[PDB]
Amino acid sequence: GASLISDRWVLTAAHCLLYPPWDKNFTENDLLVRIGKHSRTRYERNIEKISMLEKIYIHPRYNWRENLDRDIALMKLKKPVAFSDYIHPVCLPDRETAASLLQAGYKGRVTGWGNL
Amino acid sequence: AQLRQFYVAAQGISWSYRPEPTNSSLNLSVTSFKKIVYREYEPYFKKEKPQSTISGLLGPTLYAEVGDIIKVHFKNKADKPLSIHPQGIRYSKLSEGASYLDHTFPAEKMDDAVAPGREYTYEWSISEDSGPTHDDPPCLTHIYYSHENLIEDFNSGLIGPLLICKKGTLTEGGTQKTFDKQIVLLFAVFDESKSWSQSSSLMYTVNGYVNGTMPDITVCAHDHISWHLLGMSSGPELFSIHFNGQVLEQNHHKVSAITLVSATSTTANMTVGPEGKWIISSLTPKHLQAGMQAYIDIKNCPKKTRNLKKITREQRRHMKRWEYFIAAEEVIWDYAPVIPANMDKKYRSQHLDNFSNQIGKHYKKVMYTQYEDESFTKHTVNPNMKEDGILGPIIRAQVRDTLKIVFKNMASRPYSIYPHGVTFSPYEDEVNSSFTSGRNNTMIRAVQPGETYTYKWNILEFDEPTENDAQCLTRPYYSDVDIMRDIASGLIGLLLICKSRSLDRRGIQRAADIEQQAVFAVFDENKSWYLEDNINKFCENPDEVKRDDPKFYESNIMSTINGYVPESITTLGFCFDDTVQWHFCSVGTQNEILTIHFTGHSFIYGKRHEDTLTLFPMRGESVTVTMDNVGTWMLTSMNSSPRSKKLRLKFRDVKCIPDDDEDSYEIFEPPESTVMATRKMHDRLEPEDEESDADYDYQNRLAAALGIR
Amino acid sequence: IVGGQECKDGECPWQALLINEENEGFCGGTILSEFYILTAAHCLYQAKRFKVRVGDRNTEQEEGGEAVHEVEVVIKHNRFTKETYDFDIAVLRLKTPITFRMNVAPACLPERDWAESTLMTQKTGIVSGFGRTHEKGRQSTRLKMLEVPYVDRNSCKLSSSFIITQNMFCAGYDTKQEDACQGDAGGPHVTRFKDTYFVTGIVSWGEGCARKGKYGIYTKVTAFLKWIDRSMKTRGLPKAKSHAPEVITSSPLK
Repeated sequence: GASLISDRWVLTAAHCLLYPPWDKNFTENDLLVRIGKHSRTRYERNIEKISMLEKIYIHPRYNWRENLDRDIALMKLKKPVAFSDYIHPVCLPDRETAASLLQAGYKGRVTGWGNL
Repeated sequence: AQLRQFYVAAQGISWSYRPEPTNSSLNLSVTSFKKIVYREYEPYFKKEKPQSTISGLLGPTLYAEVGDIIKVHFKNKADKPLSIHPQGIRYSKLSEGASYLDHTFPAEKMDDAVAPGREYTYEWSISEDSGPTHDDPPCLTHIYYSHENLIEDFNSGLIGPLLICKKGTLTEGGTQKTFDKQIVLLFAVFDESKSWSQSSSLMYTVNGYVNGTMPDITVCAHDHISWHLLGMSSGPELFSIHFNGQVLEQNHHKVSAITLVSATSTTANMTVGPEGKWIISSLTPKHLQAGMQAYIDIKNCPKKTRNLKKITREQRRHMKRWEYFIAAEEVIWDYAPVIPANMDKKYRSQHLDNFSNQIGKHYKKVMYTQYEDESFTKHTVNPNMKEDGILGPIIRAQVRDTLKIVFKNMASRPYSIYPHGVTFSPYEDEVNSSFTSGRNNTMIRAVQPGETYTYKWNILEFDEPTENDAQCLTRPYYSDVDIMRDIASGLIGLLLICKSRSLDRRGIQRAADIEQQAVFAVFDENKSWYLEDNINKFCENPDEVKRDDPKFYESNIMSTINGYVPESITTLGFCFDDTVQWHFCSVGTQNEILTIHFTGHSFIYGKRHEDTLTLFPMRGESVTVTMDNVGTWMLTSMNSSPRSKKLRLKFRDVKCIPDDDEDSYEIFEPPESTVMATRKMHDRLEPEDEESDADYDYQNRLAAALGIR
Repeated sequence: IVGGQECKDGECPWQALLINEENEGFCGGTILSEFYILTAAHCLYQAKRFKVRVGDRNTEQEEGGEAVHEVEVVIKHNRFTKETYDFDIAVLRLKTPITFRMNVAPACLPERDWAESTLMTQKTGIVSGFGRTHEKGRQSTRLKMLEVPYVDRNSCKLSSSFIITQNMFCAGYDTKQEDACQGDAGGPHVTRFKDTYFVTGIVSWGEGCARKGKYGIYTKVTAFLKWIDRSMKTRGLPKAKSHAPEVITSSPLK
């Protein structure tokens, strides 16, 4: 899985892209990304569009040999896509809104099929 | 197995009935009699213990735990061989402290032959079956006395408290671990006229204190206290005690009143709140010719801070602009109802109007009502709500209920208002308090006729009872300016201190319904403040005064219910699926307990199914009763004649078949009928029907508790 | 202690399994006659299609020519609360009449008089159902029907956060073991009164089914007489012999 914060920088996990013991390092061509999908066998065009990555960035504190300490990657999208019903952006909170909201715990919407 | 050895020695001390440490009032002392009281001493009986100021005539407060030994040593120094009779189990007849015809060996009386000047050690202990270790308080008190002559072994001061607590959370002395205080109480009537020295001194001395000269209990805040409900009287005498403001927790149940007899083995504990000067209202109608008053002095010592949250935890608020309007009006109200049903000729054609040329028609009976706006002239309707009469209407409290009693007197005497056991604000009074400090924390309830005053305070989550008891607790309110005279003038009602079932702005009573109360207060016109509006001012027969005669006396002595002295206009004919909450009350000039027998009908209380019940004055008794019966019977009592021959009830209870609403007249619905559209029990809402609360459009914070976590 | 024992292959007809056209069930029904099948309303509303087969003791397997009771269309109910649960009773309008066989036994119609004599005597009951109310991790292939006792009404409004009315009450054990969401939704909680059998309960999910060892929710069809009477005589005589018998009715069940 992955995520999306806007329309350029795309972030994802780091345990599915870099693995020296597995001997498989991708470049900037074999890393695709699909946004907006409700199945797997079906394939349309009027509701979604296949994206393409070209930029990759590593993490400074990439000490995954201990107990996986912050394994989050970040790429960059160059295709000027739009935002409709099947493509919805999302902002991000800050600090001036949850200065004392420790007694909470709002969960998110982690969708997906049988991939894990 | 702990050794709790004590050294008690009884002696005669000329203790005055008033604590006067200054020798200025000893020449004209109004009290100077001897008292043979219990006094603790050091081992081998050397020096006398100083004793607390609260224990005027009370002996040493013995304390023990479970499975421990108590080798108490006694040394009588009075004049007659006294003894000590506890309430243990392991003690035998050889060391029991009871001198009577035991029909056994004469050597068993060695525990009673304690000559004045002879030492004797009692070898006692306690078994393991004296510890609750459950929902009861960690202590089980007991009372030890002398079995010689109860008339003398009490009025002289031969009374002492015995404590058998639980081994574990108790310290050495009777104080718990989490509680830092140990308050021992005693309320007695030392009848000096019947004792050893036969002297005419029939005076109600609570622990040897008259006119409220008992030393005041004082303790600063930010700590925990523990109570000990003790105090034996001369016999069938009771004490209607109450803890104003601060609410205790007897038997792990948040209560504020306790009135039994013969010193019932019961202790309690609580947690103090803000600083102030609370009241210990020892309002005993049958015991007031001498004097018995007390208060609470709460200071402030910053030691520990609890996690007590002010408002509810992020779900319940219901901030509404609903202030109860109360205007002390003088509307024409009489003992007989407006157009009586059973024809109350004893009051209709004698005192209701100009008949018999007695009082008249225009009266000044003040009643506490509840308006709907800022008018002070008409409530929800022009007359009353019928179902209450002169009694207070329906008032419910919740979180941020905004109990702003906009009281505006307009009669002829300054009145006020006071709910039973409610903590207010330092700015507004609404309680008979003597706390007169600075302008910031001043509280005055004196509301002159014509002036208006609003008692503003926010009832929150720290003002709700427990969880195991009923939903809304019954707490009858009354005027705090006067004590006994305002109750007779019709200035009494009832308050619903409910739990945490605040659904909306009014609080939907889940698993409940309506309310049916029952009041029986016997008062007199001479007891009320408006005695002048009877035979002297409001009078038209100056030649013949209706006084000094039994006819006019019993004409005022009447028992009222819902403002209706003869019979009420409503009946107790309920039906099925009626999860109502029956309330009972019977105030007046009495002090003992009052009962009422039910023939053919019963109730549900205490996870059982009893027939009759017994209420208590001062406080209010509440019970959730489901009225399921078919037929009609009487509900008479068994007493003498003025309270057993006319205290009946005529009603018909019928349910054909479910709630009986297919061919009769009742404010219910099973429904069980043809429902082709919308009827009863049809909760179909477009967004969401119901669940627990309505904090948001779906309630996203998940922490709905029932008090402080 | 009598645990979760399966239903017998003799006196256990009341089990009209409501499935779909594919290999996926949803709930069940109740056999009483040949023109009405009592079941929950959420069986069809906010769900999928409807396929009924009476005398079907197993879903994965088949005991021969016995499971046949197709349904054409279906309607809803007036008092059926979409969000919560109240009078959750729906009638399945079959399309083909089925005679009385061994696994298909009829039952006499209830009446309002059996409301004050059946709840005070028979303090127990059985819950027939394949196991589709709690379709989490107990999907048994065999038709299970455990025994559950009856509890006082004052302990049923607090079993679930939803306030329950008179139509539904307690019908399970105390807060000890799993005694709720037993069987398929719309499952018959028939109580053997006296020489006859009258159903008096429909198991439905309130807020779903999780850690519900407190009490159960089961309806009472004795008060539902005015609905089974308005949907049987106002529809008229069977035109094409149970078409629809008769599904051509208004949504609030007439």
